Amino acid sequence: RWLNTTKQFSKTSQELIGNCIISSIYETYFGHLNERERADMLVILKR
Amino acid sequence: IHFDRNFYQKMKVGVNPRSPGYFIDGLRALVKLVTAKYQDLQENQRFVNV
Repeated sequence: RWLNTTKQFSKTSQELIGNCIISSIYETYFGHLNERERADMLVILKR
Repeated sequence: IHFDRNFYQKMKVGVNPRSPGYFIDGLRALVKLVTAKYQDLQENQRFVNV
């Protein structure tokens, strides 16, 4: 069970570096965007 | 860079008022987030090992 958690943890580690980008972008750019515009940005970033 | 260019296309800012301000600030904030996340991750792995 512990081993399964560790494998998930490694995946989580990889995922977190990628996610920090998204978080930093909302902080810097999203504050003045409308909700639909935030959605389109999120898409065009995600891609 | 690509996101910043796309953003200034979508925002409709046509000619020259597009300072690198958002670029610099988001870049600086990304150091803070990544460092904090890494420290938390190290601690959690250490805790699970313990």
